[PDB]
Amino acid sequence: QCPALEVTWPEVEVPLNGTLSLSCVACSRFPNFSILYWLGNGSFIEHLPGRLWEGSTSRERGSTGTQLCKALVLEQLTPALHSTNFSCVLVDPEQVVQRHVVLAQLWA
Amino acid sequence: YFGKLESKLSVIRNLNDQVLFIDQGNRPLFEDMTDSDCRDNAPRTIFIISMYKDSQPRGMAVTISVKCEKISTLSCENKIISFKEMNPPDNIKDTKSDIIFFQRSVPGHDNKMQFESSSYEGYFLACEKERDLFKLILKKEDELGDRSIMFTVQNED
Ligand SMILES: *[C@@H]1O[C@H](CO)[C@@H](O)[C@H](O)[C@H]1NC(C)=O
Ligand SMILES: *[C@@H]1O[C@H](CO)[C@@H](O)[C@H](O)[C@H]1NC(C)=O
Ligand SMILES: *[C@@H]1O[C@H](CO)[C@@H](O)[C@H](O)[C@H]1NC(C)=O
Repeated sequence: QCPALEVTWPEVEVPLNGTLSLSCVACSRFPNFSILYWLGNGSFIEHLPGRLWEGSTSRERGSTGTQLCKALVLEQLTPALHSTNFSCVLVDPEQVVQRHVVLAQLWA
Repeated sequence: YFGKLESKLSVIRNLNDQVLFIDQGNRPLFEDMTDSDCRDNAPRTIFIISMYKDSQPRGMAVTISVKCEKISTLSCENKIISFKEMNPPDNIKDTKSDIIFFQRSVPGHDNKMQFESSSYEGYFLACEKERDLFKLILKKEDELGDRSIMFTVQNED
């Protein structure tokens, strides 16, 4: 339950220059001091070449802790993004948690 | 490198329930205060804790700032704790910074926090008495369960 972090991806392989989104869902016991953000090859998303972006971290206070959600949207699936080590990062004062996804591996 | 995200207005209290404040000489000190009247909760006691995302994730990286006539930010330059007249920046190109602390949960005290310097690994913000002052200093960790480096952060937003 909490803490927790899970990344989901499309089951069906996306063709070259296709579109897709990656879902990152976390839980943190810290309602205020917790963040969620994506990295690609260790870089902020807004620093990467290509057509991609992350949405806002939505936050919902449940009974197990606080759920954080953030989408990474890939507008055009190029070879470079297909081979990128995307990483969803949850951070709060107790721990750092990461989950990594490389599309080329997942579909291989 | 760091990028700034959201900020939380915060009253920071030491182990004796005294409140952090920025004094007339930019010294970080602590003072007694009651929880009943907010005219007591003066501008110099209302801190802005800004969270940063990190390219090398290692902890809850934060700056601690306060809004008076001008904005001031806590620094540990040269291992001394001071307030610099500057706004916390949107980006920091380094992996460490004299204004970036890692805010860490105290493992056996669920609602308490410690602040570790990113510049000086193993050094923490701490409260120490000198004369009639209760000072915020930087201390190398030397004692398990040291209560002098533990703080309560009360959200005020
Ligand atoms: C995919 O997009 C790239 C860049 O615009 C282009 O070089 C390539 O021809 C495109 N592929 C197809 C099948 O159109
Ligand atoms: C991510 O790293 C891989 C491996 O070096 C590379 O193939 C890919 O182009 C990188 N992605 C970007 C956006 O640079
Ligand atoms: C992706 O990046 C992380 C860096 O934290 C690393 O631990 C992981 O093994 C990487 N995966 C691949 C396939 O490179």
